[PDB]
Amino acid sequence: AITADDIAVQYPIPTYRFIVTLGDEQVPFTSASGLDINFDTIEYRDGTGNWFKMPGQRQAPNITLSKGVFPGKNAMYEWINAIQLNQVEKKDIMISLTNEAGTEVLVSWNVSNAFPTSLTSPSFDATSNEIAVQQITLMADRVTIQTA
Amino acid sequence: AITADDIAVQYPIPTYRFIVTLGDEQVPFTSASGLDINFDTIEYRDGTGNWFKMPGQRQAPNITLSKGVFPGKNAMYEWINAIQLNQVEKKDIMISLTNEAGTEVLVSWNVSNAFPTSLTSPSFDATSNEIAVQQITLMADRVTIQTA
Amino acid sequence: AITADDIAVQYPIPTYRFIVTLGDEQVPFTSASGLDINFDTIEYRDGTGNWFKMPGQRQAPNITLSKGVFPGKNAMYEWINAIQLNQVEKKDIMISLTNEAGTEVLVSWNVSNAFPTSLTSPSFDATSNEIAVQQITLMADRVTIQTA
Amino acid sequence: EAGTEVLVSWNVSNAFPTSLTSPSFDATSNEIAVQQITLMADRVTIQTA
Amino acid sequence: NWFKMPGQRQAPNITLSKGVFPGKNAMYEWINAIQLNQVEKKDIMISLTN
Repeated sequence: AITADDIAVQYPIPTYRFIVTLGDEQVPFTSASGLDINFDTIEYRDGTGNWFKMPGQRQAPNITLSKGVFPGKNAMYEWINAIQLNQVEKKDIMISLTNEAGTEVLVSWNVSNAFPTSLTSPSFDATSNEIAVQQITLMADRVTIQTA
Repeated sequence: AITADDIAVQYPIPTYRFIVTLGDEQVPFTSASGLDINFDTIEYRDGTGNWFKMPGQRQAPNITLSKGVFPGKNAMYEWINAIQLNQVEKKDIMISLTNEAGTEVLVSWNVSNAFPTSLTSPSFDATSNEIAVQQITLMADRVTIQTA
Repeated sequence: AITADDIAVQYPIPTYRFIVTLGDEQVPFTSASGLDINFDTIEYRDGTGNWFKMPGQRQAPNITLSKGVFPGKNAMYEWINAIQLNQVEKKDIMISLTNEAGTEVLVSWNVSNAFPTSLTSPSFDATSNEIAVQQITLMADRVTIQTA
Repeated sequence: EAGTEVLVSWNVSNAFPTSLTSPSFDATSNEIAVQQITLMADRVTIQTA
Repeated sequence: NWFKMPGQRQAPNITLSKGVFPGKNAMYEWINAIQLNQVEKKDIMISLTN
C-alpha cells in the first residue's frame, strides 16, 4: 500500500506537465530548457602550497522556449519586433511544474528580466509530417527556484 | 465533436504545405529554412553590481531554399549568373503556409531584399535513386512575419 | 562452490549501490562522476640526450552529481543561492560503495573542500516520460580514496 | 613539497622598495587583487645546500 | 663603497572609466570648469566592497 497522497509528498516529479507564465499571461509551450545557475571560478596559488578556490561572479542565463505555430496572432513575433536599439519590454518568466489538473505548483523556476534575442522559423519540408515550431531564446539576469 | 472549422482556428499548422512567392512569380520548392530573427547582446557591468543587459543590432538572415532540376529553363541559374560586381536584382521572398487547396494564407514569413550567394549542383551518383536537387542560399536584411 | 563470503573478498564491486555523504547529511543521488586524480607534466631535455620526465602539480577535480526533483525543499538550490562574492559553505563529500543493506563501506572516494559552481534545470518537454533531474557540478581541491 | 627542505636559494642582501602597484579594478574580471613591489638591492648570491 | 637611497616619490596618474548615460555627464562638468590654474580638487576613495 502506497496511498497516493504519499506519492504527492515523496515521489519525484516528471517533466511533461508545466505551465509557463510569461509576464502576466500564460502561453502554452512545448519545450523549455536552459534555466541554469552558473558561476565562474577564482583561483590563487602561492609558493608555499596554499591553493585558494573561490566562486566568481555568476553569468547570465540563456533560456530557450519552443511552441507551435497557430493560425491566429503571433505573440512571440510581436515581442521581438518591438526592439528599438535598447528598448524591449522585459518580462518575468515563471515555469512551474504543476499537477495534472493545472491548478497548483509543485516546484517553480523563476526568471527575472528576460528579453528575446532570437526567434527561429520552422523548417519547411514538403516530405514531412510535422508541426511548425518556432523556437525563441531569451536572455535574463537571475534564475530563482521557489518550492511550495 | 470537433467540427473542423474549429480545427482551422485553434489547431496548429503543419509544414508540408507552403507557397514560395519569389519576387513576382511562384516557384515550387521542396525545402525552405533559415528565416530567423537574431539579435546581438550589449552588456555593461560596474563595480557596484549593476549588470545592464540590452539587445544589440540584428544581423542579416541567411535563407536556404532547395528545389529539383527540371528539363526546361533554370530560373535560379539565370538569377545568380546576373552578378556584375555589385549588381543583382534583389527580390522579395514570401513563404506562406497555405491551405490544402493553395488559395489562402494561414501565416507567412516575408523577406525583404534577398540576393543569391550560392547555388550547389546535385550530387551525381550512378548507384542512387534520387532526384537532382539544387540548393540556393540567399542573403537579406529583414524577416517579417505576417499572420492572417 | 564459491561460498559467498568469498565473493565479498575477491570479486569486484558494481557501481549501482552508493551512499553520498554531503557535509554531515546523506542526500540520495542518481549519478556521480568526475572524482579524478590528475597531474601535470614537467619535461626537460638537454643536448646530450637526457630527457627528464616529472609529475607536475595536481589540478582541481570537477565533480558532477545529479538527483531528481522532489516536491519538498530543494537543498541544492539553498547551497548555491548562498554565494556572496567569495563566501560559500564548503562541504566534505563522501561517495562510498556500500553493501546492499546500506550499512558498511566497501571502498570510498573522499572529496575535501567542495563548493557548487553550476546547477542545471531539468529539460521540460511535453512529449517525454522522464523525471526532472537537476545536475550540480562541484569544485574541490583533493580526492582521497579510503578502502576498508 | 612538504616544505621541510631547501634545495637551492637566492640571497638578496640590502633591499628596499622603490615601487608598489595597486590592483587593476575591473568590473568584468574574475581575478584576484594582485599587488607587485619592486625592490632595489646591491648583490645577489646563490647558496646551494 | 656604493650607497643606494630612495629618492622622492613622483605623482600618481589615476585612470577611471565609466559608461555614457542619458542623464548629465558628471565627469564633464569637473573637467569643463578648468579656469587656467583652477580646479575643484577632490579626494577619491576606491574601496573593495563585499
